[PDB]
Amino acid sequence: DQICIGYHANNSTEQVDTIMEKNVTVTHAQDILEKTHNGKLCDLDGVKPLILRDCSVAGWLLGNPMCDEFINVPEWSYIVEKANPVNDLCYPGDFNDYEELKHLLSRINHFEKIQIIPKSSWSSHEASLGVSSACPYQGKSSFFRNVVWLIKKNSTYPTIKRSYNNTNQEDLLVLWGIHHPNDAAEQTKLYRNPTTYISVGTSTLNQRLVPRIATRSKVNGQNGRMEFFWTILKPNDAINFESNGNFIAPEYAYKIVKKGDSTIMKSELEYGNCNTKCQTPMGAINSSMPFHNIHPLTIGECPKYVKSNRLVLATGLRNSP
Amino acid sequence: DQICIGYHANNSTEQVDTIMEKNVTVTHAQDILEKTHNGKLCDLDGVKPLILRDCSVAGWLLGNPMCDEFINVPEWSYIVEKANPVNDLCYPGDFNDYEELKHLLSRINHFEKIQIIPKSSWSSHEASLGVSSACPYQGKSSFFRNVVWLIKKNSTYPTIKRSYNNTNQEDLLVLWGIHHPNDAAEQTKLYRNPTTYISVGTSTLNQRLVPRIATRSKVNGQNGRMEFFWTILKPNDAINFESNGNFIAPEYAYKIVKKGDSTIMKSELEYGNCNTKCQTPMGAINSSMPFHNIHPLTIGECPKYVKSNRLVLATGLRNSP
Amino acid sequence: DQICIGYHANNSTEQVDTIMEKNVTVTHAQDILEKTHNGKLCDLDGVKPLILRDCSVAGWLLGNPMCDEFINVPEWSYIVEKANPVNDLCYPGDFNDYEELKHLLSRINHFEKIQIIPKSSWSSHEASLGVSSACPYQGKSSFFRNVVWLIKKNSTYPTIKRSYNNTNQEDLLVLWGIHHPNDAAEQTKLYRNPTTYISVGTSTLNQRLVPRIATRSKVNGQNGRMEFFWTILKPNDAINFESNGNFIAPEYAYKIVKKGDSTIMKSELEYGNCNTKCQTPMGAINSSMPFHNIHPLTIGECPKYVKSNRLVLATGLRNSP
Amino acid sequence: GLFGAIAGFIEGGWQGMVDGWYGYHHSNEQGSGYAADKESTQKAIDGVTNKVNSIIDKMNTQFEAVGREFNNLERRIENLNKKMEDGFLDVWTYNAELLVLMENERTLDFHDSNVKNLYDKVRLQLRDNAKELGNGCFEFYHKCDNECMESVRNGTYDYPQY
Amino acid sequence: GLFGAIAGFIEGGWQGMVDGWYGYHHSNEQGSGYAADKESTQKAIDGVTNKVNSIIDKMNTQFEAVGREFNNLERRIENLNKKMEDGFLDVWTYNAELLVLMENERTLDFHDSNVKNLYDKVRLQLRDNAKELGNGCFEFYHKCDNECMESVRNGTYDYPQY
Amino acid sequence: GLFGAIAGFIEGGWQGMVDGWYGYHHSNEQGSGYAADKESTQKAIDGVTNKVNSIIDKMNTQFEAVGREFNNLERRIENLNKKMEDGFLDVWTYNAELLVLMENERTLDFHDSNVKNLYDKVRLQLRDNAKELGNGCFEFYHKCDNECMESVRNGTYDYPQY
Ligand SMILES: *[C@@H]1O[C@H](CO)[C@@H](O[C@@H]2O[C@H](CO)[C@@H](O[C@H]3O[C@H](CO[C@H]4O[C@H](CO)[C@@H](O)[C@H](O)[C@@H]4O)[C@@H](O)[C@H](O[C@@H]4O[C@H](CO)[C@@H](O)[C@H](O)[C@@H]4O)[C@@H]3O)[C@H](O)[C@H]2NC(C)=O)[C@H](O)[C@H]1NC(C)=O
Ligand SMILES: *[C@@H]1O[C@H](CO)[C@@H](O[C@@H]2O[C@H](CO)[C@@H](O[C@H]3O[C@H](CO[C@H]4O[C@H](CO)[C@@H](O)[C@H](O)[C@@H]4O)[C@@H](O)[C@H](O[C@@H]4O[C@H](CO)[C@@H](O)[C@H](O)[C@@H]4O)[C@@H]3O)[C@H](O)[C@H]2NC(C)=O)[C@H](O)[C@H]1NC(C)=O
Ligand SMILES: *[C@@H]1O[C@H](CO)[C@@H](O[C@@H]2O[C@H](CO)[C@@H](O[C@H]3O[C@H](CO[C@H]4O[C@H](CO)[C@@H](O)[C@H](O)[C@@H]4O)[C@@H](O)[C@H](O[C@@H]4O[C@H](CO)[C@@H](O)[C@H](O)[C@@H]4O)[C@@H]3O)[C@H](O)[C@H]2NC(C)=O)[C@H](O)[C@H]1NC(C)=O
Ligand SMILES: *[C@H]1O[C@H](CO)[C@@H](O[C@@H]2O[C@H](CO)[C@@H](O[C@@H]3O[C@H](CO)[C@@H](O)[C@H](O)[C@@H]3O)[C@H](O)[C@H]2NC(C)=O)[C@H](O)[C@H]1NC(C)=O
Ligand SMILES: *[C@H]1O[C@H](CO)[C@@H](O[C@@H]2O[C@H](CO)[C@@H](O[C@@H]3O[C@H](CO)[C@@H](O)[C@H](O)[C@@H]3O)[C@H](O)[C@H]2NC(C)=O)[C@H](O)[C@H]1NC(C)=O
Ligand SMILES: *[C@H]1O[C@H](CO)[C@@H](O[C@@H]2O[C@H](CO)[C@@H](O[C@@H]3O[C@H](CO)[C@@H](O)[C@H](O)[C@@H]3O)[C@H](O)[C@H]2NC(C)=O)[C@H](O)[C@H]1NC(C)=O
Ligand SMILES: CC(=O)N[C@H]1[C@H]([C@H](O)[C@H](O)CO)O[C@@](O[C@@H]2[C@@H](O)[C@H](O)O[C@H](CO)[C@@H]2O)(C(=O)O)C[C@@H]1O
Ligand SMILES: CC(=O)N[C@H]1[C@H]([C@H](O)[C@H](O)CO)O[C@@](O[C@@H]2[C@@H](O)[C@H](O)O[C@H](CO)[C@@H]2O)(C(=O)O)C[C@@H]1O
Ligand SMILES: CC(=O)N[C@H]1[C@H]([C@H](O)[C@H](O)CO)O[C@@](O[C@@H]2[C@@H](O)[C@H](O)O[C@H](CO)[C@@H]2O)(C(=O)O)C[C@@H]1O
Ligand SMILES: *[C@@H]1O[C@H](CO)[C@@H](O[C@@H]2O[C@H](CO)[C@@H](O)[C@H](O)[C@H]2NC(C)=O)[C@H](O)[C@H]1NC(C)=O
Ligand SMILES: *[C@@H]1O[C@H](CO)[C@@H](O[C@@H]2O[C@H](CO)[C@@H](O)[C@H](O)[C@H]2NC(C)=O)[C@H](O)[C@H]1NC(C)=O
Ligand SMILES: *[C@@H]1O[C@H](CO)[C@@H](O[C@@H]2O[C@H](CO)[C@@H](O)[C@H](O)[C@H]2NC(C)=O)[C@H](O)[C@H]1NC(C)=O
Ligand SMILES: *[C@@H]1O[C@H](CO)[C@@H](O)[C@H](O)[C@H]1NC(C)=O
Ligand SMILES: *[C@@H]1O[C@H](CO)[C@@H](O)[C@H](O)[C@H]1NC(C)=O
Ligand SMILES: *[C@@H]1O[C@H](CO)[C@@H](O)[C@H](O)[C@H]1NC(C)=O
Ligand SMILES: *[C@@H]1O[C@H](CO)[C@@H](O)[C@H](O)[C@H]1NC(C)=O
Ligand SMILES: *[C@@H]1O[C@H](CO)[C@@H](O)[C@H](O)[C@H]1NC(C)=O
Ligand SMILES: *[C@@H]1O[C@H](CO)[C@@H](O)[C@H](O)[C@H]1NC(C)=O
Repeated sequence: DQICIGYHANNSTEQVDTIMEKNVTVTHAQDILEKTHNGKLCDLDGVKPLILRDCSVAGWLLGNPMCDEFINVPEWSYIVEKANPVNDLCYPGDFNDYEELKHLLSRINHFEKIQIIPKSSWSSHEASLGVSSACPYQGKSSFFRNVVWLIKKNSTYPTIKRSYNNTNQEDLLVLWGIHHPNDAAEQTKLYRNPTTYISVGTSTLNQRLVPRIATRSKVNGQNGRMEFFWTILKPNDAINFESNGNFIAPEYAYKIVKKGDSTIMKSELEYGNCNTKCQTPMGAINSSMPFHNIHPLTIGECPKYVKSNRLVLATGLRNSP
Repeated sequence: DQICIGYHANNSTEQVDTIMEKNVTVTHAQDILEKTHNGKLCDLDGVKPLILRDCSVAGWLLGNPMCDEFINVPEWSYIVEKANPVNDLCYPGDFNDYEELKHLLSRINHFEKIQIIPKSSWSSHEASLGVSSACPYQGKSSFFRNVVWLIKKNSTYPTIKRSYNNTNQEDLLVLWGIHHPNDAAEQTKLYRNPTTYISVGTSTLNQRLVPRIATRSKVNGQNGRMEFFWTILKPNDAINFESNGNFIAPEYAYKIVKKGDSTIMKSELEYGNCNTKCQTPMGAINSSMPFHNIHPLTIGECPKYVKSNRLVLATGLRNSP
Repeated sequence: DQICIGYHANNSTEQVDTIMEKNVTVTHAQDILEKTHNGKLCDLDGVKPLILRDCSVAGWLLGNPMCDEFINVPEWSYIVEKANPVNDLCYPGDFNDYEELKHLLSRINHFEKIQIIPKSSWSSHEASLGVSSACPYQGKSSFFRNVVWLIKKNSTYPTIKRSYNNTNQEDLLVLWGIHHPNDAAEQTKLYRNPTTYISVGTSTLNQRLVPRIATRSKVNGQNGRMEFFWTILKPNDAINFESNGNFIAPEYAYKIVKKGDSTIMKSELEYGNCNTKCQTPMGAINSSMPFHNIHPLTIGECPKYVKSNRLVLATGLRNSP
Repeated sequence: GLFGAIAGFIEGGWQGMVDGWYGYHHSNEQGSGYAADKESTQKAIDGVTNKVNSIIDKMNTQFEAVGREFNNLERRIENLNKKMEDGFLDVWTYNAELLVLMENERTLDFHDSNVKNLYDKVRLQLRDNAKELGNGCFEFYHKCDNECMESVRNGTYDYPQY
Repeated sequence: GLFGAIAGFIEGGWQGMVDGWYGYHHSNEQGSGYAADKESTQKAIDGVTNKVNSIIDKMNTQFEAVGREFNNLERRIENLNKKMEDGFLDVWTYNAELLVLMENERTLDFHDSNVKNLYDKVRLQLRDNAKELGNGCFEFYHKCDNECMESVRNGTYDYPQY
Repeated sequence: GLFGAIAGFIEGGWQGMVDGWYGYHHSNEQGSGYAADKESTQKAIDGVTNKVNSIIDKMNTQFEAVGREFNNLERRIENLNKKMEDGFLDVWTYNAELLVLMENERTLDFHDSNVKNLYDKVRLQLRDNAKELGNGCFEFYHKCDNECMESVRNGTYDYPQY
């Protein structure tokens, strides 16, 4: 008669690594790394993202006529922009402090567009001939829908002095711009005045822009350039515009109604028609694992990202052959 | 008869955590995390800090008349500035490269103010009417005490050409500024000359400032703006000022006599009347522990900061019930 | 009769540290930290570095006449520049976005210099009197060899309108500059035109420079200043220069033929005449150890840098006295 | 393993013990079979469960990357940003992989320890009333029926009785 | 614990042994009492003291935050700065907490090991001149007076004499 | 050490055993000498070799500094860059030194464990056919010639034969 002490074995083939030995077969183990995703862009917690498609943040905000889809976008969870969107600035130029603006959007979930300077209000200047073939719409020459490219009326561009006061409760994003003409002749041909300026002032801001003449290469068939600027006009503050030519004036401006967590995601993917609680640029995640290896940039309640191919913890013991 | 092997127990209730078990009672333990502070701002190693109180680094350096307390400050250990000091730039405007200057002060423990361009020396210009109601002192209109707001004399602002040479052994911090008038009429009303400039040159520096007219909102009851600039004038170098209007001229400038470790601390607290060897924005620290969890930004010989609520090491053994 | 169980001992004096005990003598151990270097700058993998010696990246690229050694440098592995090279900008001034350019060079192994605007081509302006005693060559006044300091011819500086088109397959680095004169008289004395400008345009670029008059301290015996600018002209794009004075024009420009891994190393050392697979600013490394403590900035296939004085692993067991 | 039991003097585990990690096998005239030791098994389940949750929760607070964009003349800070984001990922990847390696080794040893301790517990009861065979088994000098076997598993094996 | 002694086959510690961490309890016709084993106690004090100082000194060089300010259009680098400062704090917090967890477990096991080793040291002296009771005690076959007891604590217990 | 063998009940190592880390020493009427145990020695070589390679390869991906320059009014970001580069160096220095400390302690204990396990393997064969001297040696009750000794090293020592 005898009694023996012993331990469990089973048909398990699961393996774990240790410092001294690799591929040790154990009776039980626990994977802790999420390796799969669904491969789609999805609603985050019910709230659908802003999918800019072929448009960029600039084309959207300035109102590129190819981006009418996004003329009044509802509240978003995150934003998806391609690496090289084709519909950026249709009329060539620059967007001043573009990155600092984009960064500001990671704190924003919803804009509401409102009119601050009506297009009809320009009685001393021509407001309806400010278009170009570089920004086409339905076969015809058009322009960024949110700003007004003003030119002379009856061969006269008298000084503009307009002032908007933010009576709204919410911070206001205002956009304007300046046009750089090609040569000394085009300046007179559009604005008449040979030397021009644009002065912009708020409580903080103190700006004075001057157009710069230079021989440029054609971009989208245009030698002229547009340089766009921006500010956040606080509540109860007023913006002041004075200019005598080359002024791209505000028509519409966006109210910042909702702030909070958001992000601009870089992805070529399109809407998955789908829901998730954790999203990556490559697809969504649904798992209870503490780690994943899909992609570092995520949004939502996610596991922690690591560059591992494999993380498996032993729970049971060394299994017998 | 028998002999037994055994181990110590005592009345200890101290507990430690391990990977497999929490709240294990042990016979002896050692706390290594400092959790307390005295809640005061204190002298660091005998040397008292500069407590700016309601003033800011700008109000101090430019010499805001509300900041006479700090007109000749002795050597400091660290500096304490509030989050939103009320006495900043009394006359509205900007301070150019303000942050880069503040950063320069973390390397500085003592300034000595000296006069480089005496106020009486302005014989062709009016130097004693450069004041504003935005910078009051004892009921009357005053101005930043270290710079001279020059205006025309007998309806004439002739070109200024003044030059200071740093014959001191020590690097010199020089401050000056430009005034932006409200409109074309105020320019003539103060300086007469319609188009003005300020040119500043050293061995390195090559500057030319032009005033910018724009319609501004009132800030502290003033529409005009002041934009302040600075440089470090090296030993044996000379600064050169040429201008024909809008010039805010240096009166006093600070010698950098002592360099070394320092910091600008953000705190609403006031002087504790007290001494310590390690200071935080929330209070001082006196302990021999290797760690603390008070606040990350410290100055002096401190323990290392961690976000832990608890770090306790077992020294003794598992205690018996 | 007996049998005994036991373990190895030997004459080893090698020691390892543990958490509970230091300087434990073991029978065998393995050092894993490389502590030595050869103290020389060497060819990396056959490919010799660019050793600028007393010249700087600016003196080299602009073509300071003291830097003729580097007039047509072959492909390099890395670049070595001193902390304070004496032959920088011989004529005093600035190099605009100098650091961003240097950073661009860490991606570059080889330039090929080509002529874009021949010196003889300036028939309306004097191109052979643009020299200064601050940039001497063989006892005579000279100038940066890659740019042309243009002055008036027969008391006339008519407007310049020149345009280069990059027909090369490779991105082109173009350098130009502007001259700031001393006073109103020197402007006329060199260029005649009192108010001048330089306008530069590409597909992206839209620049307009104006010279700035100011009273400067002498640097290398000159009060005037030169401010140098740059751009990368893409394939099939064209650069456009228009100016009426103060123009420092391109003569030569560098083609970017080879891209890849490189670095600007800071070192006072000179060429070791030597080869290695891993280089530091203090010397080269040849070892199979996983770690070293020579210097953090390395180039090539190197061990990992740590600040340790000693890393030794036990392999054998506790050795007996 | 460190404790010499698992794959040591006990050469292999038992496919036939399904109700626990450690236990006993008996054989006598009435028959034979396996019986799990519940106390040591449950201690093991608690240790390992706490360990896993400890590992999960320590990696709870950990670096998170954010999207940040830079223009063509902000190449230096763009690169700084990249090296920073990457640096932290490598640090946390290292922490995670090493922790798993180290704690896996400890988990296997823990099981070995529990088996040895159970073996010693029985050895110290039986003392010289049984032959220590050297393979995990004890052969009795007296007949040991199922009641007798149960008392060995109890902790109750009345040594002076035999 | 891993070594099976503390809260194992030795069920509990002794309130009555105040002069050491490990030791002996004897009882015979002359009386009874506790006596600390100084050698193993002192080895334990040295190991643990070195450990604490090792832990302190390894965390000696560690990240330090500095105040840096940024204006309203330097939001990106301000945020970079914040993520960097925070990232390192989380790394060092993790390092500190994990080290304490891991080394605490090792410290408790170390004590268990020292107790088992002391028990085996005595077992290997007494050999078959005493009954191994199974609870940390050895009952002698011969009368063992205080001189006899002292020799067991000595390392001197003359086995062939009894 | 934790396992009580090395510098424990086996007081010292053997200058005279050159062909292995662990083994046997025998003496009888025919003579005496040392013989390495190849199996436990080779297990030890494999464990330690894997460990070293594991340590090397885990520190394979690790932070690398790059040269970046800043002008006189970029002092803040220059400093940020410096604190970032330095911060990571300190983190990796800490990781490396701690790993070596921790694994060195484990390596020494591993050797102690292998020696104890070898000693127990022999003890469990000999059982009551030899006296356990208490110092690593077993004195036989019967004459044990070289063939007999070899069978103890074999695992073959036929207990019922003696
Ligand atoms: C853009 O437009 C907006 C709105 O159209 C402008 O905001 C308004 O600015 C004016 C000043 O230009 C203010 O007028 C009066 O404000 C205070 C109100 O004081 C208290 O009473 C109200 C009523 O309950 C309360 O809501 C306030 O919170 C406050 O407690 C008047 O007292 C003030 O008149 C004063 O009288 C005092 C004693 O009689 C004197 O000492 C003072 O010197 C002063 O004369 C004045 O008439 C509006 O209040 C203000 N609107 C709001 C909602 O705040 C905004 O200024 C404009 N921006 C720009 C840049 O122009
Ligand atoms: C701001 O003001 C300060 C002080 O008022 C100016 O510094 C001074 O600048 C002048 C030049 O403008 C220098 O004048 C003389 O300097 C050297 C001195 O040479 C040696 O001898 C002295 C005496 O012991 C010693 O301390 C020096 O360290 C040095 O070793 C004279 O030699 C020089 O004259 C030269 O003679 C040579 C041979 O005879 C010639 O080859 C040279 O070409 C030259 O003519 C000259 O007269 C002052 O030395 C200098 N002060 C100090 C303390 O250094 C400063 O220039 C000014 N800044 C600006 C921007 O204007
Ligand atoms: C700097 O100089 C360079 C070279 O000197 C300039 O590049 C050249 O720019 C001109 C336009 O100004 C182009 O001219 C023709 O280009 C296309 C070629 O089209 C295809 O065929 C060629 C031949 O195999 C092929 O290699 C191309 O890849 C392409 O597939 C012509 O078709 C075009 O004419 C068109 O005809 C169409 C139908 O007949 C019309 O619809 C179009 O509207 C258009 O009239 C034109 O004649 C050169 O091709 C181009 N060189 C190269 C190598 O690409 C460069 O523009 C200049 N820069 C600046 C800023 O000025
Ligand atoms: C562990 O196991 C031992 C041995 O199996 C247990 O002892 C046995 O316990 C059983 C059940 O309680 C006893 O049965 C009783 O018998 C009496 C009269 O003989 C009867 O009046 C009761 O109704 C009951 O049937 C049995 O006597 C006893 N046998 C022996 C050999 O001791 C023990 O109780 C267990 N202990 C623990 C801590 O689990
Ligand atoms: C550890 O303890 C043992 C037993 O207690 C020690 O042996 C005893 O040592 C004492 C003190 O040295 C001896 O006393 C001596 O007796 C002789 C004559 O009997 C006398 O001439 C001396 O003046 C002294 O009083 C005693 O003989 C001895 N007893 C026995 C039973 O051995 C031993 O010395 C200790 N060893 C160590 C390493 O601590
Ligand atoms: C380990 O060692 C034991 C004892 O040394 C080995 O047993 C011995 O093995 C030898 C060599 O195989 C045997 O020798 C043979 O003898 C027979 C007749 O006596 C002869 O016909 C063969 O040609 C050979 O010479 C020997 O009998 C035997 N001795 C004893 C006492 O058992 C054993 O084989 C070894 N086992 C292992 C697993 O290494
Ligand atoms: C508001 C206005 O002047 N619109 C014009 C526009 C601008 O004058 C010009 O873009 C300012 O730089 O120019 C348009 O015509 C272009 C010509 O100016 C150019 O010489 O050639 C172009 C063809 O590639 C084009 O025809 C334009 O943008 O289409 C006409 C527009 O009404
Ligand atoms: C040196 C000088 O001119 N000082 C004036 C000052 C300036 O002219 C003005 O601030 C430049 O922008 O203006 C003072 O008067 C102010 C008026 O100019 C303004 O229209 O209304 C103000 C009331 O909110 C104020 O009266 C000033 O700053 O107080 C008078 C000062 O002597
Ligand atoms: C192209 C040209 O004008 N070259 C001149 C040069 C420049 O006029 C000047 O550097 C522009 O700022 O000046 C040279 O002469 C210098 C004098 O202008 C100066 O007053 O004193 C200098 C002595 O320290 C020097 O003589 C020059 O750079 O050498 C003459 C050169 O041909
Ligand atoms: C441990 O097992 C893994 C998984 O099977 C092995 O990884 C494979 O290695 C083979 C070569 O032996 C390669 O061809 C495969 O690409 C690997 N497969 C996978 C799924 O990764 C690994 O080699 C083993 N490691 C050791 C040390 O034995
Ligand atoms: C270990 O003990 C700590 C300290 O007592 C426990 O922390 C408390 O937990 C209770 C709930 O059990 C909470 O209501 C208290 O807020 C906690 N008190 C403190 C001072 O932190 C902890 O729960 C215990 N942990 C485990 C795993 O048993
Ligand atoms: C372990 O040994 C090292 C190396 O010998 C010791 O380091 C020396 O310490 C002495 C003082 O004891 C100093 O004077 C030397 O500068 C050190 N030499 C070297 C080469 O580093 C160390 O002190 C010993 N540590 C302990 C804890 O005993
Ligand atoms: C392993 O055994 C389990 C019994 O629990 C059974 O369900 C499963 O099918 C088996 N798998 C294999 C591959 O044998
Ligand atoms: C997530 O995956 C789980 C499987 O773990 C599954 O039950 C479920 O379908 C998924 N949940 C959601 C909300 O998509
Ligand atoms: C614990 O015991 C110590 C004796 O060393 C005594 O000083 C202390 O008062 C006791 N504390 C409690 C709470 O019993
Ligand atoms: C610091 O605290 C200690 C207690 O640990 C105390 O003795 C002393 O009062 C304090 N020292 C100083 C200098 O404040
Ligand atoms: C140590 O012993 C080895 C034998 O392997 C010998 O080669 C060496 O010379 C010895 N060194 C010393 C210092 O005794
Ligand atoms: C590198 O050092 C090794 C010694 O480890 C030596 O054999 C050799 O000379 C060196 N190799 C080269 C390529 O310099």
